Amino acid sequence: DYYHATKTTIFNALLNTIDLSQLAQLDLKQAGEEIRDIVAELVAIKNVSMSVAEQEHLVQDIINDVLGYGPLEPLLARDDIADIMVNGAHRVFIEVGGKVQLTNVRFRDNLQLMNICQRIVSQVGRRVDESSPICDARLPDGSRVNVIAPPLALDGPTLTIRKFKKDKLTMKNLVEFASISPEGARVLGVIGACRCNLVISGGTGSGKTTLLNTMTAFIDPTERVVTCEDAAELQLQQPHVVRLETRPPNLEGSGAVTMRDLVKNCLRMRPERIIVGEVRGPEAFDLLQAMNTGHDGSMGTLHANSPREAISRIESMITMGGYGLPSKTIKEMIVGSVDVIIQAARLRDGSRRITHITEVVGLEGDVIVTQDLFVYEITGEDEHGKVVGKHRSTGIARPRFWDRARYYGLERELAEALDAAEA
Amino acid sequence: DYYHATKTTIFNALLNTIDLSQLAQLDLKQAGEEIRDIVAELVAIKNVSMSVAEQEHLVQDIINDVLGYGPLEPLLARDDIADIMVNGAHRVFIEVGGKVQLTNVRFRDNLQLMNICQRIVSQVGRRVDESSPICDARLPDGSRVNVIAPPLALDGPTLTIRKFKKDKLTMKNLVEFASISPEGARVLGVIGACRCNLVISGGTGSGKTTLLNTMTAFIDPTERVVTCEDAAELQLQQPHVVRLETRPPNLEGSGAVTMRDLVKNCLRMRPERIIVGEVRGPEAFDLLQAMNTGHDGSMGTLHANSPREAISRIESMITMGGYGLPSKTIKEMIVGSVDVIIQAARLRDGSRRITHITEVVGLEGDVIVTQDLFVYEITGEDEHGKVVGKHRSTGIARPRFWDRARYYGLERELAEALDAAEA
Repeated sequence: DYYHATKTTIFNALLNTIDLSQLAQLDLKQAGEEIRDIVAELVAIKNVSMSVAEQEHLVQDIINDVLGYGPLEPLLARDDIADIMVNGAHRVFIEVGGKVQLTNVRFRDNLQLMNICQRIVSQVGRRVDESSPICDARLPDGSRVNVIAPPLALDGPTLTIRKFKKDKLTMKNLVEFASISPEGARVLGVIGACRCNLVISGGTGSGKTTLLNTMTAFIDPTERVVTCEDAAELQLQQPHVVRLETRPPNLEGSGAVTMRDLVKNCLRMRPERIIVGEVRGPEAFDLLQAMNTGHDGSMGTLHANSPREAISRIESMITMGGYGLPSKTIKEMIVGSVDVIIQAARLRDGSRRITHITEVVGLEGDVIVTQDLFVYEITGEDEHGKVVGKHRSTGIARPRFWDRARYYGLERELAEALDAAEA
Repeated sequence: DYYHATKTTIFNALLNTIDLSQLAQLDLKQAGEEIRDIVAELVAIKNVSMSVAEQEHLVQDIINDVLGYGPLEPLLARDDIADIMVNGAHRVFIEVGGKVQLTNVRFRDNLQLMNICQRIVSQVGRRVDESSPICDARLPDGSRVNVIAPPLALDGPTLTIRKFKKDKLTMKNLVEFASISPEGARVLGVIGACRCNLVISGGTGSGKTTLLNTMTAFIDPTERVVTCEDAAELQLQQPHVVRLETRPPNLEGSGAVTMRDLVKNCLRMRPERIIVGEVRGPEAFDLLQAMNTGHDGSMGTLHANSPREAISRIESMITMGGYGLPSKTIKEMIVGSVDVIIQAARLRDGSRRITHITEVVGLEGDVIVTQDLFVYEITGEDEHGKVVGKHRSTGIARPRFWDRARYYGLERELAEALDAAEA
């Protein structure tokens, strides 16, 4: 029980010796030396029941007070903590492998929590305050963070940090997990190896990136690939790969490298596939040009619920780009570029599936035409609590991209898969 | 093996003797002499397995390290190497006639390579660094260099050097290799020198620029041609050629000269032709002015599949400018300006052919009319699967541009070619 009182006393001693009002003096290393020295002196002269390990913990606590995260660190250090939920200054919950509970860890004042949030979002050039009270971000270490500000959240700031995890699913494993039936697996293998301009839509918490990695695992080795990401998540398994990443705006908000610029420059490096981590703004435009001007195989992910919404969102982005294009031109361009859309989503019971495998057919006036090959038609739910479905097939005798399949001589296997699935 | 260690020892000896800070001290010949002598002496001062030939080779390597481009030079010195792609420090890809191969070449570290890239891009006044990590410029010798710095990239410095090809086909190659029969070839040759406007439409990868270059090959030498392009690709032999190029906008967002401004200005240089590299923005309207106000002989290229689709695209472009023109005056303008719309396409099988040599006849009501002279019809397939067809002339007697061709005494040749086609 001596931890809290002894810590308060030691903090007061350090402040009397070197107080935070002395900012710009006793810098990183100077602090790491002087604070530790004063802590050791206080422990020696001032009797404290804390041990050498406890002395080091108190030293680190003072260091945190100086430039720290706050009391999150003793939590983050663990591994069983799979989620950290703040919900104001007076509460911190955690999930521990299936169970969830409250914790006897708290903040002092909403200033402390607010400052900690501002700092942790400043780690990746993000700032949350009374002007932009919402901030979502992904820290470099891999885990994701979200924060809401006082003006909206009536309980002061609210913050959530989700533990990082690794999937690295493979197409041979997806079939066992019942994500896609084997006929679908072969069809997708053909669609991936055949350099088809596709777009992997997905809904909230659907898990697109895993699917995108699983699909790009089909590319032929020699092809010079080029990605454009914001977090460095993927793991390509090909020899000839070039990676990239944007650089957010500096503290002054200047000299930023938006994904648009990365794409516009990747257009000039002689790439064969321009994979993209996600689509957020007018960069879609450039990517669509890459989909069209002889870079056949470009992938990409955007946040949409169903394909006939994904198309509308693409059009809305292009319009927002501020180019002045009439809508009909945008529809013509999309119909020309895109070739396949794989819409994956999470059903009610929490599973993950692939609900649609659609092909853009053409334009007829002001309506785009789609010919969904597959649809995960829901059939029911079992007594054990998990939904049941089946991968029905519309069984089109010859999909649009048949020509490509021919050019690579893989058409026969695709035909076999269709025949099996058509029945 | 021992070349690495011997080179390391000799390089340390050279730095001790002459430091890179001594640049311009012991000027180029002076360096090649003094450093060579120092290396020769250190060969005996410090024992090494290198013989006299080894001494000379290591002297050359030291010289290249002092000023040279390093292991790039053995490649860049060659001619049968098209593109060089450097990712990281332990990977360099070279393109050799339509294929990529991974080099056995290496480097020392990433900072080495980054300084080398800075040297390479210094030649055009540009600068690449952590503050402007994107560089794209045309080296004076003609090649095009694009470099992305490791602040954006991950594996290391990203470098792409694209060499200017010198192999651009003439009509002879196209005719001989199943692109156009001696009928269409001679018709196009008559169309070229006859100073007839035209708008070459093309499909994805249909190879528009090659056709455009071949057509321009026939232009009259004594005409003041004034190209315009987004990136140097055309190659003309006429004595009188002014070449212009757009300037891509910089990251800061200022100092950009688009194709529109360039054509606006080319209208005021007393030209006698205009050859636009590709017509994408609204610049089409200005180009049409050149087709109209006594600059007969303009050209262009645009993206489309069907000549009617090409004309629809041109109307869309003209409307994009927002000048407020109605929808009928645009059609009047396009009917009075254009005089040939050639369509070249890529066969489904994986080969290219020239398809349409359509013209523009007039405006009947509110729709444009065409009188397609030549065509290419898909008979079927061979035992191997390649598409086959025939180049056919519909048999028109006096084309619209015939009157114009009357001036240049080509009429007899055109009549003869069409007659031979009709036979």
